Amino acid sequence: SVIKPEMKIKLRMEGAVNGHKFVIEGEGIGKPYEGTQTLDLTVEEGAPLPFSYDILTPAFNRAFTKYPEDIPDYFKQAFPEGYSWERSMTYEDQGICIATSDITMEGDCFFYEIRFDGTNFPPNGPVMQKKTLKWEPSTEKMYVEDGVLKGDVEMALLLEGGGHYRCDFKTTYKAKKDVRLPDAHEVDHRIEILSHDKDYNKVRLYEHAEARYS
Amino acid sequence: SSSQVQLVESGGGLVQAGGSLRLSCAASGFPVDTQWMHWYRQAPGKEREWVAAISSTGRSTFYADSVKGRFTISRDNAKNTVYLQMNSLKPEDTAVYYCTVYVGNRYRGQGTQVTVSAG
Repeated sequence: SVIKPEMKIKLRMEGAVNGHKFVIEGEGIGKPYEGTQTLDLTVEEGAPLPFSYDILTPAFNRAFTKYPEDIPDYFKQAFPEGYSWERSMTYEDQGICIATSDITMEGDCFFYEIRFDGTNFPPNGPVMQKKTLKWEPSTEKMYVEDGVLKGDVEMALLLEGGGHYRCDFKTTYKAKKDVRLPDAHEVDHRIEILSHDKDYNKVRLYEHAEARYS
Repeated sequence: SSSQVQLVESGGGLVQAGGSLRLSCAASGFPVDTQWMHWYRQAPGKEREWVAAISSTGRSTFYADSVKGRFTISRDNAKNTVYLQMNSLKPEDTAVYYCTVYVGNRYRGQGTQVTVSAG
């Protein structure tokens, strides 16, 4: 298959959050069939970022998902042509983010072009005050609608102090060619910043994801 | 197949170290703004080296770490052409340069030669 057991990653993200505009570039590697990937991220414009890096990281590719043989792999089937996605992120305090990604491959390496945009984040909330610690692990409900794959997941940021900051993800996954469509299933996620420098200009990011029926 | 997509490179030649050179990759058979496109180079004897890449929308550009800062990839959608601007050339940049694209199948140009002299 064109998706090899080990695939490299390259990405570029341009965006703006509450007016502050930025550019982040990424280099990485992962095992698509194990559902594990690691990314080395770099802020190229807009350092230091005035908002919590956590809101960006799920925007930094469901091809890195361990899929059982009995579930069609919508994402691995889309290649080499690739796929794109569109995501809305509705936070509980009316903060709101919109993101898109265009994913292709070349050789042993994925490429992403990411756009990220957010606004109406309260000036004293956790995102603008950088009071987030991590994303809790989550479960995304995948299901086919309008000939394309859709995913919904309830997300929550653990805050400094112990409380939680909840967000609603709704994503549309559009393959660039015809692929065998699966029925409803779930993807378990865990995303983690392994290491970072003081202002998060250098960040190392890890995700593990596996698909399964309910 | 050559009546489906064609990539035609040009702009190569010989130049002295520290010089400049601007390659062109003229596309035919598909709109250049609908596909990611890459530049490869291949010295004789050694393996091919991925040089640079540009996205469908042209808002993203990627370069190998061996030519960053010096090489620039750009695009003109009206002329349907991808360009590779090469500054501060070094004798190790000597290879045949070609562009490549995937539109249902893999297409590739014939390649233009870049030969960099020492000194």
